[PDB]
Amino acid sequence: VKMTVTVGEERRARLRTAYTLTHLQEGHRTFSGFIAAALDAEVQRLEQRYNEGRRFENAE
Amino acid sequence: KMTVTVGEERRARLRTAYTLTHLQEGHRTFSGFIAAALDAEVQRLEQRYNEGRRFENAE
Repeated sequence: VKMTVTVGEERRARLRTAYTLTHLQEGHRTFSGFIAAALDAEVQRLEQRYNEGRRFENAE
Repeated sequence: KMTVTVGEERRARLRTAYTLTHLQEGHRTFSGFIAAALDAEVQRLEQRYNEGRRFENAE
């Protein structure tokens, strides 16, 4: 069971820096929440572009 | 650290979205897709809060 995604050391550092400098303005209370919101926004964008705004079904 | 935590369900949604859209989105690997999504967010934040410049830690 995988609960993480690989980003790389440098990218994680860039994300931490971006978070520190912008999280109050963006309304994110934790780094975990910042990451979750960014990734969920991408999935939603792809649903809109390619799946008529509907959720994609996971493969059974 | 080289990873970020997303949780089991979110990882599954990311894998599904990647599988179904990667070719037209221009990503050859899942990690490339993840990197691009997160880099696009950092870039969006740079534009909004730092006039498009790279972020720097306070020293």
